[PDB]
Amino acid sequence: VKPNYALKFTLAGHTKAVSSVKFSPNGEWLASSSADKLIKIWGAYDGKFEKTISGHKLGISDVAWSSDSNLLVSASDDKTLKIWDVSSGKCLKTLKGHSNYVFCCNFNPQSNLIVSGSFDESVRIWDVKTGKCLKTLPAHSDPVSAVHFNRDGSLIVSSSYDGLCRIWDTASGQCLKTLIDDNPPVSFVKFSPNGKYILAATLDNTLKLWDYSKGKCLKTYTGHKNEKYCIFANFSVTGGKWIVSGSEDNLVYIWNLQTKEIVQKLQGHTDVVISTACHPTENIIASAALENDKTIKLWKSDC
Amino acid sequence: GSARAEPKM
Repeated sequence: VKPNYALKFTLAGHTKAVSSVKFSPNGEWLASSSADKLIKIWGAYDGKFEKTISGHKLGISDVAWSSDSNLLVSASDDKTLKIWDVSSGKCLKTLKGHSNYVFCCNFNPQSNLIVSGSFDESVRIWDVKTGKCLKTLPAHSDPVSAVHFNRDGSLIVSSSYDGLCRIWDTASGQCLKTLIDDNPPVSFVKFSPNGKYILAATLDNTLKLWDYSKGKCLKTYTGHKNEKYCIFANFSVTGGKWIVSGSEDNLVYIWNLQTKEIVQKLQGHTDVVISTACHPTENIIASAALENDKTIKLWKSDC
Repeated sequence: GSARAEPKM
């Protein structure tokens, strides 16, 4: 069984490179962040442009939704993160503390906390309600490329250009694990929906499925191009069990999680596919491309 | 304008 992802909608509006696309947990919306300093909201099923959210002084590298789908958090080159009330478009808080580009961000499941990663080499844990930085983790010795909470928010996984993936205890801020045959820059990391595995991408055209407890590599996925960009990868769980990733050859790659075989390549983009997202309940992939393309694509499969 | 949109040189 292979998926049958076909193009349904192309979403144009950003005037500079799109950096990140994320589906709201309620499945109604898609949020996009761009180098044009804007956040855009789009209908998840019809690609219908909804609204623009502005405020950042420089471009945005990442965006994430709260669990109730009411708030967004964005990570900007302006060295801040901003918390937004989606319906009103208001900026609730400006998160200050990072001394360089804020690259990545995520809410925890309870959505009372925000995790962020920066070029300043740190991981920061923020209180949503107050906007205060609760902890600064001396995480890495190079830019932090990704940050993600596990299923119950008790763990944080971070990745960096230093070649490491680190597992952190949310409550204490203590480093619980360091994942090390070589150390190529780690451009992306995230926990599996069950929280037992971590999917990590490295700038050597390789994606790896790790078992965090045992520190063992279970699966390796290749065939795509990834040597310069921090491309988002995902676990597609609505139909068949796939690994979805963007690629520097302008394609969306889909692998069978178990066999590691490429099951689909999506053609359509005209620049690096920097970001992909999988809909929480429907077999829908959102993809986003860089400066020379500027569009977002919505693809759907029967399985 | 955005760090993620720039390649690792």
